[PDB]
Amino acid sequence: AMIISLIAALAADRVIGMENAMPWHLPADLAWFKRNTLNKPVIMGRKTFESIGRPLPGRLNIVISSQPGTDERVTWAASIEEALAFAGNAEEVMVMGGGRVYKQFLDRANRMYLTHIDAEVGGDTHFPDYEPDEWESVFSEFHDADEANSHSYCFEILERR
Repeated sequence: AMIISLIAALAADRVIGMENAMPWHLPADLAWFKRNTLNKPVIMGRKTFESIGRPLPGRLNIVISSQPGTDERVTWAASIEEALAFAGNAEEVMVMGGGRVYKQFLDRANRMYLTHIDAEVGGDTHFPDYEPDEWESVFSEFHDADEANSHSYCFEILERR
């Protein structure tokens, strides 16, 4: 039963365009989990792939697009169903935007990694509405702005309940 994880950085409910390929700010006490994520396929929309400018190394990159693929290094899919099929028997898949992609995956998703960075400027897309009764905040950690953290943020893991 595949873990299907939405990963997004948010300013209120607006999706933030992150410089890092993976849109999270991971707390120090979860840094270990980063090692676990390295082999997990990533699924993203065409514009998100364009913004990164190359594949995330060492893992399957799946890009959803209605247009012909422009990079042999990644796998091109025309729908979220095809994208999941390409993920095969991966234990977990990371879905990383944009807004439309999150909305389309929401029903099938069963985990979210949300980085709430309120002081930043969100982009022109909103993260989809989700039902609070369906989702449990299982882990939440706030860090204040300081000399090593330019923005205060809260990293949250939600799982379906």
